[PDB]
Amino acid sequence: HVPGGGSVQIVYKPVDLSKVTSKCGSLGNIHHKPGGGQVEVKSEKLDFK
Amino acid sequence: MVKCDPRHGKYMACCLLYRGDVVPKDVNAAIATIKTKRSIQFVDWCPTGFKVGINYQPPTVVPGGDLAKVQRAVCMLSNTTAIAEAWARLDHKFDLMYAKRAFVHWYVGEGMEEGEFSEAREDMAALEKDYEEVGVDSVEGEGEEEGEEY
Repeated sequence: HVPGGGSVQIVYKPVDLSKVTSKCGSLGNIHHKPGGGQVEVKSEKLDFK
Repeated sequence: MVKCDPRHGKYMACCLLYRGDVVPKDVNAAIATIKTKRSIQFVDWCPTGFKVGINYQPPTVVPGGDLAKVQRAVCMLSNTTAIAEAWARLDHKFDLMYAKRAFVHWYVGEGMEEGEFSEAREDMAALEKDYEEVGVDSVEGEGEEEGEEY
């Protein structure tokens, strides 16, 4: 007989962050909205016709 | 009271619970110094940053107690990217111990599936990335401004 055991394997496994996916509201934007209307439309020059 | 340095992150917000003998104009000035005092930095998208409350009652005295009498007191509560240091620490510790599956069997004998533990890590991986998404200052100059790193 040959004594000294057979063989036994270690428990060890590789690791990864799985390309995981979540929500982001901030990622959906790069630009701001244009301004409101700064201009008068009511004014009249009061000509006596 | 959590042992991560707050200067690593920037503040998403602060709440300050003030007690007892407090004059509001002293809270005003203080937070006006702190909101310009350069060691305290806030996220680019919370220029308001603050929540107060002012209570008339101080804390009280305790027999054989460990804290002493003050005319006024303050709890703060604070949220900041600084706490990601812990996410990174579970990310560290799991990648040490669970990579060799040590102690897993005690869980598996007790109504877990190894599939949940796997999920819960991925949610944690998503959460440090969700924390890293929010702390960053806002998209600016992209496409238009000259390079800064060489």
